[PDB]
Amino acid sequence: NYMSNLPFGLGYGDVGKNHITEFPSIPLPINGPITNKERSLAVKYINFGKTVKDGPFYTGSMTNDGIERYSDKYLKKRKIGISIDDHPYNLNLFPNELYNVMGINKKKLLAISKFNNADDVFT
Amino acid sequence: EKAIPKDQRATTPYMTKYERARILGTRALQISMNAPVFVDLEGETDPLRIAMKELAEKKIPLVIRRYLPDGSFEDWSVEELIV
Amino acid sequence: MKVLEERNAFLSDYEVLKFLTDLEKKHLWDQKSLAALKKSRSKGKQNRPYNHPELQGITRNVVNYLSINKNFINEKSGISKMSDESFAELMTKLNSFKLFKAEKLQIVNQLPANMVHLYSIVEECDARFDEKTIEEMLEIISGYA
Amino acid sequence: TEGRSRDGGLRLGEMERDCVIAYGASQLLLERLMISSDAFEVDVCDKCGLMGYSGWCTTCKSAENIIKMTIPYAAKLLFQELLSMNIAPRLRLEDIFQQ
Amino acid sequence: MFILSKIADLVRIPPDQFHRDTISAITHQLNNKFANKIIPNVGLCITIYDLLTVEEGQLKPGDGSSYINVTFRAVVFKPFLGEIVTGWISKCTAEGIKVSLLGIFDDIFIPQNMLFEGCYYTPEESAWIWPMDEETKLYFDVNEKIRFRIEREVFVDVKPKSPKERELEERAQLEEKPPAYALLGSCQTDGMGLVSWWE
Amino acid sequence: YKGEVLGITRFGLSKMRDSVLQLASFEKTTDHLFDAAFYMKKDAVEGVSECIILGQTMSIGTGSFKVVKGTNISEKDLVPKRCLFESLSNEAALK
Amino acid sequence: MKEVVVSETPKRIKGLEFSALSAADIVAQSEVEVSTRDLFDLEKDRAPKANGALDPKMGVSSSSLECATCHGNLASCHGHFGHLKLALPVFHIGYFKATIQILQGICKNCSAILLSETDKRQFLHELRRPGVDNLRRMGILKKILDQCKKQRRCLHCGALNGVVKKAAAGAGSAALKIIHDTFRWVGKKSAPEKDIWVGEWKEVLAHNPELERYVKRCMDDLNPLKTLNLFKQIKSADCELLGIDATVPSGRPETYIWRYLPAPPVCIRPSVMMQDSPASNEDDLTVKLTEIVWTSSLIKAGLDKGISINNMMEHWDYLQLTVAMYINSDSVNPAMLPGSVKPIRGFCQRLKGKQGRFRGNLSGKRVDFSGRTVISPDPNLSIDEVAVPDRVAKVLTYPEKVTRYNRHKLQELIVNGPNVHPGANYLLKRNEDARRNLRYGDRMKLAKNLQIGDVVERHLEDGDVVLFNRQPSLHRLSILSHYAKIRPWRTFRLNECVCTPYNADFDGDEMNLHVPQTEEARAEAINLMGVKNNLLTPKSGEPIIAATQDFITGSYLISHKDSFYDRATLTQLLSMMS
Amino acid sequence: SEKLVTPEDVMTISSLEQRTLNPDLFLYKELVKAHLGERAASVIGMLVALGRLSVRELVEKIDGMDVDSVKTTLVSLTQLRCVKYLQETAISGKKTTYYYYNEEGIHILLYSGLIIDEIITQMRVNDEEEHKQLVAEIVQNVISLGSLTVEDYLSSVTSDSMKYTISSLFVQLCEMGYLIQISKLHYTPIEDLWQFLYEKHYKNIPRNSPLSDLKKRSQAKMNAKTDFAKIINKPNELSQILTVDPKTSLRIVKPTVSLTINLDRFMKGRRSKQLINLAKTRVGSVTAQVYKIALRLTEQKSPKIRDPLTQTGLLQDLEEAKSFQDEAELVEEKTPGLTFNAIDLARHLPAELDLRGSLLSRKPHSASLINSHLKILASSNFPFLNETKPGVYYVPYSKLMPVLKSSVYEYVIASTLGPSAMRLSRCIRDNKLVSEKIINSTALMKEKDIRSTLASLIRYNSVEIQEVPRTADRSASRAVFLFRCKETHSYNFMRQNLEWNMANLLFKKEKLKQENSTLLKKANRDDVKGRENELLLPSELNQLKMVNERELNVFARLSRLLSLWEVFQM
RNA sequence: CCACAGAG
Ligand SMILES: [Mg+2]
Ligand SMILES: [Zn+2]
Ligand SMILES: [Zn+2]
Ligand SMILES: [Zn+2]
Repeated sequence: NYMSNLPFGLGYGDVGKNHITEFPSIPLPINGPITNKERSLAVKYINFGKTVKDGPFYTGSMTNDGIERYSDKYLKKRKIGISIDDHPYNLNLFPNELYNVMGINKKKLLAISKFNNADDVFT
Repeated sequence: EKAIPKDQRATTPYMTKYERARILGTRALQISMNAPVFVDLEGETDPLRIAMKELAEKKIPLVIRRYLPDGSFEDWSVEELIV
Repeated sequence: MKVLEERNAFLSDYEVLKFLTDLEKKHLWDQKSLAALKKSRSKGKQNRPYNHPELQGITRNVVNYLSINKNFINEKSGISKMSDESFAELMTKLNSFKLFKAEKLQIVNQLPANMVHLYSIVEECDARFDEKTIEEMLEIISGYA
Repeated sequence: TEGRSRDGGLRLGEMERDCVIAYGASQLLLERLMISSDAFEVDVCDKCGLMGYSGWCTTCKSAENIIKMTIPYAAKLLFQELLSMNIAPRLRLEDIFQQ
Repeated sequence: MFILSKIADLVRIPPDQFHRDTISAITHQLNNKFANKIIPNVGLCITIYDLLTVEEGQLKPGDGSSYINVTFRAVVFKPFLGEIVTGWISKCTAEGIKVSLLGIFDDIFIPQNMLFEGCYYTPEESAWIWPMDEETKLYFDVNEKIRFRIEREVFVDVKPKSPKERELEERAQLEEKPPAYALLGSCQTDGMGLVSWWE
Repeated sequence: YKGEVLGITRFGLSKMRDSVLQLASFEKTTDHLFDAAFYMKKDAVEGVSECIILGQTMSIGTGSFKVVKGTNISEKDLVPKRCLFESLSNEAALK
Repeated sequence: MKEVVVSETPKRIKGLEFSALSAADIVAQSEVEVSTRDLFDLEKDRAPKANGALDPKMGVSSSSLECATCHGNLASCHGHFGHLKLALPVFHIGYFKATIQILQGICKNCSAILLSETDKRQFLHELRRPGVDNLRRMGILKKILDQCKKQRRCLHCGALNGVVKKAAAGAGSAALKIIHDTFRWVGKKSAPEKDIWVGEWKEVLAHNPELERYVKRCMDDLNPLKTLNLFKQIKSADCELLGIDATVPSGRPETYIWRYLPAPPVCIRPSVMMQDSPASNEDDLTVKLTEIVWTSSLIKAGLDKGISINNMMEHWDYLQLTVAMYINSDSVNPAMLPGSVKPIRGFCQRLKGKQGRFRGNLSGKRVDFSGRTVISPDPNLSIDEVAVPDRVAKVLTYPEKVTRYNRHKLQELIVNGPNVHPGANYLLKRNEDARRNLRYGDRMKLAKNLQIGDVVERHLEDGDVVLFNRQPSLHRLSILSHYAKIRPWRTFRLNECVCTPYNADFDGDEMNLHVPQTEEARAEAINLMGVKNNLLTPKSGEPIIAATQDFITGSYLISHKDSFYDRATLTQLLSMMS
Repeated sequence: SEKLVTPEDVMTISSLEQRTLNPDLFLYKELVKAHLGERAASVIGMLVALGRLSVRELVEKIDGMDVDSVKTTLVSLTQLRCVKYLQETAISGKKTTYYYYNEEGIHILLYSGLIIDEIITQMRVNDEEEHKQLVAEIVQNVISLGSLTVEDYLSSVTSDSMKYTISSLFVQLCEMGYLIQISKLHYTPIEDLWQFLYEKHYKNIPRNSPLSDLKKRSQAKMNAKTDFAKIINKPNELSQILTVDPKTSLRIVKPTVSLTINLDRFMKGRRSKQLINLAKTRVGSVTAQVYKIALRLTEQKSPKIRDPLTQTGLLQDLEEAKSFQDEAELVEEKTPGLTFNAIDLARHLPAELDLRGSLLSRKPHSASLINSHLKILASSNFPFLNETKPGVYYVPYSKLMPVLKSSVYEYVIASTLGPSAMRLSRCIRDNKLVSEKIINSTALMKEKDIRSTLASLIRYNSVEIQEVPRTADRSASRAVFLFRCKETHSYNFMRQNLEWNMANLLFKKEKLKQENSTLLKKANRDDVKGRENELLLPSELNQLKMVNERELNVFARLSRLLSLWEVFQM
């Protein structure tokens, strides 16, 4: 029948398992221990990501009780900081259709995030 | 919403055969689910014949939405259709 | 199902109590009706009322909880012992006083008879009021009007 | 089944379906070809459009988007056969009442 | 303590209830749907206060029952954050005290974190005791009226598990889940204790 | 219809009609189904063969309209019940 | 209290969205991985082996087993899918033509589309018009492929692109081989690719100078692995020009090559219960699934152990042929397999033909509540009436719901029972779910306790609406709707005036009787397909239901000029007609 | 494994879902989602999936976002140079704006810490901590804000000495070539720019001109090529610091210009570092340092990584391809900056190098020793250097870079699949089309080892099977299979594989940071930071330690992947 | 699962 013919190197007992793992077994030579230079590199990468995340270019979104009482007063304010229209865009780098959404005549300001050379990560 | 008002209706006031069949079917199903009847039955024990008797003197409370082929329906009460 | 808004208005406990007892009267569920028809005699009229066991449980529980007195004495709430005109009088009294909507709701819902209760409801009373205002709170609330 | 020896039933063929179409009797055709022959209640997921079992989508691993409908069992057989053929019929659903 | 919620919904009136008034039929169906049940992210429904808008009854082909899109205002039990309410103490444990509202809502659990400093648990009497200077007589006795302030209400979805896992759990249980709506009370200042404490 | 004499055959229905299921049910089941799968063409269930296969009511004949049962609620029966607290609530002592 | 509000909204199917299952979609819907060629284990007396083609976790093929995924029986389980990972990818026979077409449009070296930027923009703009039909879309795609074929060199790399086509277009394995002639449109321009090719071939003929006759026949073969790796590095923005929507995660061309084969549920491939022996025969799909598993395991063993490349490629081709025949049986010759003659039944065979799913079980199907009987005339019956034998009316039942108007009638019918004619065969209580037979019960306490919501299946009685049909259905008047009458002679009887639309003659004609089971269907049948409402054929509007022969003759003889009647004979004639 | 693994377990812990994604789309979407918001991620995903798209098309394709959200998202992406735009006028007169995607801004987001470290290292501020901190701050702000004006940055500085130092550092950065004036050229696609220039210089030729159409197109494309070459090097004109004399003999950057980070110069530096790493494994240890000094001396004048003309779709003509090859070979040789002698390396040579006993010919920064080092660099098997004239050396990038790619790919293959796979790959590369028996003879190991290792090697486009059929109906039983090796297939596949691995690492990092949101949010607070030991439960602090350690390992492995991957982008 | 044989 169809099971009859087998190649030279295979035996009647080796076939039939058909076990193919979904997990790899060959690792690239890049998973070694951390050193100090790439430690500083990771610190710089984390600092850059944190700097971009709270900046004036972030659209992450894809309390809040209507009742008011005295304990709601004397509370920490909203503390709004650097909106989209606050940044002083160069008007020549943008299409004309994008002018209206951003503030072209609104008072503008620019924020600067300080850089910490020291390791801000605990480990 | 998209409902044509009760004066700008531009569909025929006659009641077609398919509307008659669907109205009698729905009314017979409602009667078979133990709904009250507004006509004096004389011992008829079949929902379809009771629905026919109800239609004969225009007592069915249903109305027909004639959907024009652009998304704007059109209300017609069964008591208003001529047949 | 789609909740258009979580909050449309506020309801004082008088409103829910009156609405619920009107529901009992219309549906023949009060203790008077059941003790007159099902109990104390045999039914002859056969006046079967509206049947809804979950609604029985929830309305009976809420009317019992609103009927009993609140945490101000160790016999009834007083809300069940006061009418619409008394409510109008109470809000005309309370409007001119330095209170918010939530605080007015809480004090009309609970009707405090204790000083410590009144200071518990309002927030930072000493930073807004003086002793005569607390006193006059006590007699206007104690009058149940 | 087929044949009166096996107590089978009569076949409403393609042209009988065509004649019932020609009359326009929608409800009678639906009763004859779905309700009285092979009606089957199935659970379909709204998110992915596939089919599930016992109120559970085997792909999304959730039950918040399961809608129970009724289809002919031949339709379910066709959908499972197509899914075996690496063809994915994803059903998109909308409410009967638009309001 | 009670709010009005405006909800749009689709109700089904069976043909046998056409003799009843249609407002009454809509109210009865909405009461079957909503009475004494948790509306998620809203609270606990009690009764339908009234109806605002009703549309024409649409009929599904293959059924005689009438479907109506109805918008209604319903009373909902939902204490806002800040309201103080009274209740009856039901049970005590080593993690907090449980208080009910005489059958309205028994899922109120005041934790250890927001109780008085120096509170401790007596298991032989199963009560909570707290002095201030020398008054050790303060007991959180069972079936006694208490006052408490709402501090945090939590909503959790049921999220049913796999049918094989549900079957396995059913087999292991016939040989359990957090309440979908819960409120955490607190007792921090004066007047937040029992009923027989301040008079 | 479509600007050219397309005729009534398997090569003409494939041009006149864009419904996947009807063309699959008529002739060349495998080829039409696989081409529909490859090109990812959505099929709108609006025809008659689609409605019969999927077991839902068609859009012609008695299915060409929706039957609606009238209700006897007037707008004057839907006046909202008064909210006593919100009516009586007024702010003068604060702002 | 503790339960959340449950809400249900009725829904209908808005539409289908055909696609191809990705690897993640195939595995995610799977329940068990098929990793053996053995269906049964001999230590449990032929039970389904775990991780086999037959497997409980897939479903059940017998009434006495359990699914172990929903723990249902045969009549309550929907079946579940398995998955099978092939050792090496193979071409899909259905998408093979599409694979050739998409290989004709991309660069065979860097995997980029063979279109200039402006022409690409123009074609994309012409596809996205707001009224594009299927025909216009197919025409624009064909023009895109024509332009891609007309390109000679890729715009992203200096690579010569030839022609991509089939190998031999036969019934054998060569039907599933793709070749790419690089140097077809080369002329004498002496491309560097030609220099590289002639250098390699001079090098290889430096050792074996007998393959010179086979140099011309050597083109760039596109094995399925190379095709998969070429599709994997295609640009996503180029998928639209090839007719594939890439917004969905399964919109890549890589989905159109077999990497994971979904094992079907055993519900749609049921093992035969018994064939004159306790042994169970298997459907051809299960045997092919076991063969595919064996071949994949053999290929993996050869790969990780080390076998001659001729044998490895031979087994790759055998796996491809096995999968292709598992999908479409007549695509390949069964003799090309080493095992093999009756052709097997594939999925394409199950979906095509007069006995396929589409024309045999979906467009039309066998229905319940029907009867087939020889016909005979009955002139004393009204034209809107058909006579049914009582021996049939005792079997065909109408399910009537108990109401306030027919409670006494249905109580009397239940009391009568299923033996006398006016009566019932089954009763279904309102709260219950399984019908109780109206033969073993008391039949009296059931009648007294008849609720107002129960459904009783009464016998077919007078005045009931029945569809009545003759099998050759040329026009819509071949099926009509009559009122039932009950007569004791074992033959359907219809008035001869209704013979003409049926084209029926009483010479052994067998005609069919359908009984609708819902009120809506019954009303629609009687008010649309009734004999009274269909006196005119819609072809021309002329009457087609009228006096047939032997009614015209007698009417003529009565209306003859020289026929005269006195009071007695005239009165008798008038009495006979009414 | 010891137990069967259900498909639920496979879909849960294994990354089977991520394997079905296009590596380009996966990497770009993950980078934008990690750095910018989710709306920007969806916009970039739609732009990658469907090519160029109008704002109305972006509104229609992305549900849940209106025109205002799409427009502000496009502004946010355009500020960080992650979206290229172009205005098109219809024939009727309609105006439309098509937004593209560009690898420039995305790679800038990808190479961020690497760019900062390269700026810190390459301007010899390794011994001035204050200037190092200022340089790091200004470069981080430049990358974060994309393009900024100098005067508005100086408005955030309230010390005159700090302002002077920052201005000096800006002038130094512009002089070194790490900051350029951003313009509309950086926002237009190269293909459309070449199309516009070609059409302008083609229609300029008058109609009914007395020459053939092929000659017309050839002349037009030569003129367009000259104009395009003039357009491209405009940021390299060094006119950004021409404003002089605010005080006595001072040069400063222009105040109103907008400066941005130059990606091409950074990639040139990365090419230099890759070449130094290649040279470190072939000749010497101080020879590599001499080569490093030579490359860092002529780094700024080196030809660009990618010849942008090649990306114009002009390679469809073989003549244009060989012209590109010849011009690329000529520019790296005849550019005056690139050529150097032994003497020019003596000035910049560090004092720590000795070079005295480095070489033994028989068995103090001297020029002859430098000449010998340059000669042995030139006289190696790998062409690191070449001599146009004696005493003159230059780096032959065109003939060196394919060698670098081949060596890196071969060593990747070795470190993955054993040295036997590397040996077989090199043997197949040497004998361009080789049978199995010739491999068996010419590579000395067992035949089954060859069969197994080449069966492994087929899966990665390393070796191509060429089928020679000796019959009409092709079949493996009656055919012979030869093996070849194509560089482009293997390089493209390895590039895609490394890109997918980078994207998968970023996805795992983002999931890890997402599922520990509460503790991480409590940790990175102004009050909590520094007082982590005091304000955290010990198990919570340990969880913070493991989370941070995992994130740092992720970024280290990403840096190593980038080093391994940038070789194939050249 | 096929193939005969009849009935329209
Ligand atoms: Mg005949
Ligand atoms: Zn799903
Ligand atoms: Zn099952
Ligand atoms: Zn190419």
